[PDB]
Amino acid sequence: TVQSERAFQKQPHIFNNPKVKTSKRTKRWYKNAGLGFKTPKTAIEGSYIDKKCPFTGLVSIRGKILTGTVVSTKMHRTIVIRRAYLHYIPKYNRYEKRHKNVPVHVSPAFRVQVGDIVTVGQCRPISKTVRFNVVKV
Amino acid sequence: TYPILIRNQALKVMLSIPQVAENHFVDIAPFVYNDFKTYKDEEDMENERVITGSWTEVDRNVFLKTLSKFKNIKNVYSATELHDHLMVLLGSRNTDVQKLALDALLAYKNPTLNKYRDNLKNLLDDTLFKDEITTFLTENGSQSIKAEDEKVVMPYVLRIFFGRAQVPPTSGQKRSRKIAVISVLPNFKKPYINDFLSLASERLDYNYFFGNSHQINSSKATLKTIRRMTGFVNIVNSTLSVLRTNFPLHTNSVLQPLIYSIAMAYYVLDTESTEEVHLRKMASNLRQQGLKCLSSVFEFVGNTFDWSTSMEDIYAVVVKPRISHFSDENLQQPSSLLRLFLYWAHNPSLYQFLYYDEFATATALMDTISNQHVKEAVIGPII
Amino acid sequence: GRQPANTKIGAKRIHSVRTRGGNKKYRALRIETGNFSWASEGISKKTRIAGVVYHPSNNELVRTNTLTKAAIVQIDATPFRQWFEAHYGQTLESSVESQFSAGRLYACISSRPGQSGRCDGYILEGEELAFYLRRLTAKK
Amino acid sequence: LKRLAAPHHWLLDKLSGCYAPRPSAGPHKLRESLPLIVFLRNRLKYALNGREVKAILMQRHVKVDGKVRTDTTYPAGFMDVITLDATNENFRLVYDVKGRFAVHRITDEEASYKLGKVKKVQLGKKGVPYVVTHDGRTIRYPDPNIKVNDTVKIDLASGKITDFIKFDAGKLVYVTGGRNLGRIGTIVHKERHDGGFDLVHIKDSLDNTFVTRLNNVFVIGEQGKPYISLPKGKGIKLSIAEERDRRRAQ
Amino acid sequence: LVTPQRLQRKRHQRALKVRNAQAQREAAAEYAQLLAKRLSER
RNA sequence: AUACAGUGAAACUGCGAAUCAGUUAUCGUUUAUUUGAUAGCAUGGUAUAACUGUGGUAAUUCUAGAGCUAAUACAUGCUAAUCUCGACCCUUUGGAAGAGAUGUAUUUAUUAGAGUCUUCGGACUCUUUGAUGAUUCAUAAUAACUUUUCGAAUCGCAUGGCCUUGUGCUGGCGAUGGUUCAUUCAAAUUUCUGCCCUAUCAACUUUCGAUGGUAGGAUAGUGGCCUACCAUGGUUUCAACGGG
Repeated sequence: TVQSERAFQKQPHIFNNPKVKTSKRTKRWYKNAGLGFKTPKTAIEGSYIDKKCPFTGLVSIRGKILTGTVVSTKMHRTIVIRRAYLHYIPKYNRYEKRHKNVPVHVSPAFRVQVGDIVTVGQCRPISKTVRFNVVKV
Repeated sequence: TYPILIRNQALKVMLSIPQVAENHFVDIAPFVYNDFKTYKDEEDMENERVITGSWTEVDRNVFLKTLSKFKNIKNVYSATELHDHLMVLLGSRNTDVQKLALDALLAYKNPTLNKYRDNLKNLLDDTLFKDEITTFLTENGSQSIKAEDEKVVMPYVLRIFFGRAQVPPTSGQKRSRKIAVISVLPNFKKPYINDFLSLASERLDYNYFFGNSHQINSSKATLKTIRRMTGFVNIVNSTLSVLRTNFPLHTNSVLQPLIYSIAMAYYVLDTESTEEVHLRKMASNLRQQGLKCLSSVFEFVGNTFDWSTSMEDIYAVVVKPRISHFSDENLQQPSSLLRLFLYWAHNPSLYQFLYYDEFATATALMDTISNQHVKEAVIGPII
Repeated sequence: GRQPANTKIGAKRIHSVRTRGGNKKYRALRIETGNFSWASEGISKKTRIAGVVYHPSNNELVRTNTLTKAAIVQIDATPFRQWFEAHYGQTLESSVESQFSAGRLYACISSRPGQSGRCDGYILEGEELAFYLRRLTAKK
Repeated sequence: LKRLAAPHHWLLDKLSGCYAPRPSAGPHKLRESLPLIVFLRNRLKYALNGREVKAILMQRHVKVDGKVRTDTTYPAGFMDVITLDATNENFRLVYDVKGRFAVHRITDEEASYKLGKVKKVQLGKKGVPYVVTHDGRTIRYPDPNIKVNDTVKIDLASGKITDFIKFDAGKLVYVTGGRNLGRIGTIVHKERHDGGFDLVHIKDSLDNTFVTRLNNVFVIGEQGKPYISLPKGKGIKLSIAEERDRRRAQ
Repeated sequence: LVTPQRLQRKRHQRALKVRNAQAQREAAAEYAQLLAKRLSER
């Protein structure tokens, strides 16, 4: 796709030279916001836009990198992961079944599968409630 | 006298001591006297006077010079106080241009509402001179780059009229008609540099048409001749010499820009006068441009080599020998590539030209290039 | 939040606004002129705003023609015309060239008048031109 | 606007009234810098109370590292010198065995320079390079071989640099913080992670290594040549039991 | 009122501006000397 | 001390007026103050305070009237001048005719910001920039927009020098101000855990925002903090939701 909205989607200020000839018309902007990853081929030769993504959008990653299992993908560009971590209680002195909800903005770099494990880090706050961003599934 | 001027501006009984009114308007005094006298002339009526035409003429000259704000506003009030028929549709433009909120697009738009009447031309030229009188440090720059670019929305006759208006105070054709100029005034010499800056600004704003006015071009030549006159009339206390070096560099770079920008329907058949002035500029030291940033000397020589018409006034003097000498210096700078391109352009535009003088210049150029283009060791750009 | 601004076209009049921590912001209202820029070879000029044709979120602004960010324009073409025929010696892209004798150009606003108080246009050229002519076709 | 939760290396008792001196804004952080009031009143006892501390500051008398700075709560902290013309003294004030601020007594030719770990380096404006060290000495024009976590020798009379010091294996380092505070030595190995928790590791006579985060430590110098005379005879703080054992031996 | 002191202070402001510039743009050159030394080194 | 010179009431100006707990990031914000760097007209006008007076009013720290006069209060406003290439000389460590170059604040568009040869000593050319883990980072150039920002109309102590004794030109110490950057001190948000009892609380949130994505507005900014447009989500027997 190229549009889903009345407005236009475009990488801001990374434009081509609109006089001379190049076979891209927009230099798709490379970035990596850290964490030692190699840049993805979908970002080098991709087609989406995603201003909340950490590979073309202008948001940065650092801080709290955590993991979990994907259970919910039904929203728009944001998936909910399951940090299924066991807790401890001073009453029982045993272990118990616990998990919390963590939503994370999915990126269309690689596909959005229901069930995989992701490695997501703390970003500048993309929305009202979601705080992290997908850097790698 | 300041109390007398204030009392005569308070008690408004005009046409009772109006005997020396136009003589005082054509005479000189201080600025504290000039502000009160322009306030009195705006408080009067000027319909029937000793000479109402002379009063309007002094008002136009005051709104021209004006020191860019105050007498501009006072003379605009005087011009509205005169017979201002067909100007109530431009009184908003006059008040805006005299005011310090002179949005230049707004002034040229309110005049474009007052257009098809042509009764705003003298006021617009005086407003252009007021906006051109801005002086020094980046506010003057932000105003001048606005003014010289925004005055391009005007008539094709009125642009040459404003150029002649700049030409008027420092034309000096009666001074330079006999041999050259002999009187040196630094205050008028600075106005020559102001005319040079305004002409370069107008050329850079509109470098296709450029609007040639012949007396303005000859006055620019007279300013460059006054620069060479001061250089031969060295004033070695040398504030005047520094001013003359500031005038001649910008003057040569401006005179090269007009020819090299228009280059098709300008530079009329009287090119021998400009060739004589360039011969006077080269007779000091023809090879004084051996640097790579050789400004306007190599540009005029290369433009005369490029445009095939100018070879006649080129070969009038021996100037191709001068360009070949500056090219054939031993340790010549990176302008040697422009000199070789000049040889390429002057081979098929002088050796394919009229045989009497242009082929003679081409023969001299080929004789220079046979025994003077030996060290071809340009180890830089392979292009 | 604070009050809306909804700045209009014609008769420049700007509120003086001091905000949180210095940062003097220019709440411009009723913008009259605009600085626009050739996006492929870089020349900018102050240029007189005519109207706003497109709004990318609400056709209430296509009705009332309110100046904001990201609203496609048709503005003046005359100072770009004077430079285009006064320094070239040509006096003339092809679909940009088609917008010459129509008396209107096409561009977009990025600077917020309720925040910065400026007025910026970039002359759209290429796939921007293609998408925005398709947006003109989407309206019409 | 108040205090008494002061950093306990200030030798501050509890029954000295309630409030402690709040360090005003200056070169250093509050947690690792002592003010001139807690210096001149209850660190070397040249004064008695704040009134006469104000007297001996506005007597044009004190000169923290080249200049007067009449301010009681002035945070002249680590690696500075405090010269006084009367009492002949120069105090480079550094860390020590236990963690508090040891005074020195420094002569003039060692008192006419300090040194500084660089905190960051950039290019300031108009093409000019840009160096800032730990005390806010934003200094233009270094030598171009600039690293970060790196020691520059500040001339301290005119505020330029007089000498440059790199950092690698086999040249001294001195810790400012952590549990191992005020300790020297640099000879094990130069390990680096990413994301911190790395140190230039620390020697001992028994090869005892102390590894902290690299923001705390910085170079003094090299073997045989440190640029500061060191407190209490090069204090490495072996042991109280080893001290009593050496007491029983000799 | 124009005093002997006021134009003295104006003169001192002139001297301070010209002295700051005539130290700054020379310290630029003494930095460029070390940069040229390292450029001949590398 | 015939401008002023000591103290100096009054007044203006300047400055200052569920605690949640541990807990990371601010490459998402501003950063007053301190501290360190940092910017080539013998000096003009308001519009007034205290005060002098006229009163009202039971009265208030109530006041109106007119006469006054101050600025570091308000509002305008300025001086060629230096760095490159320097052919030639006369030897230079120069001085030179002149071919030249010229700040800052806001906004947008960019663009850059990636194996021989030997005087065995020496040379013979090799690559442009500051980094973090990471950038549209730091920084430099053009184009104009600026309801046009700043680039000192300020003060105290001495007041020394150059000699062409002008009444010249210079010159010290430091008080305030002021552009930008950094520091320091802060704020305002943000990542991870927790506390009162409950299934005689099992469903809770898209009521008139619920939860996302795209644009716009608000923002000091990341950000439904809101607007429209696209999607119909999200939470939960894990003790959620509600109540004590």
